Amino acid sequence: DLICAQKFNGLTVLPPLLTDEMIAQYTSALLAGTITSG
Amino acid sequence: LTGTGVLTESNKKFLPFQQFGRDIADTTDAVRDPQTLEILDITPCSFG
Ligand SMILES: *[C@@H]1O[C@H](CO)[C@@H](O)[C@H](O)[C@H]1NC(C)=O
Repeated sequence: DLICAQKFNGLTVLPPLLTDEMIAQYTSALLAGTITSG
Repeated sequence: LTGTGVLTESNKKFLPFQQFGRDIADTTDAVRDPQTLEILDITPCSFG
């Protein structure tokens, strides 16, 4: 669609280094460490 | 009108009077063969 259309005129989009799974893992680690150790 | 791309038969329902096609970007992405009445899709060859 429009997002794909832009791709065809020398405009490109790169993917982020960290994926949502890794972000979620970091957040869960922080939360567990907090609630178990102040 | 010239260009470059890969030609594929299109299932888009052109009306009898219409002759060309255009996209959201407003560029030629569908044409009708003159000699025979067929509608084809235009997609540029891969790049990266
Ligand atoms: C010209 O090309 C079209 C499409 O094939 C055909 O219908 C028509 O009969 C042709 N006319 C002559 C004189 O060859």
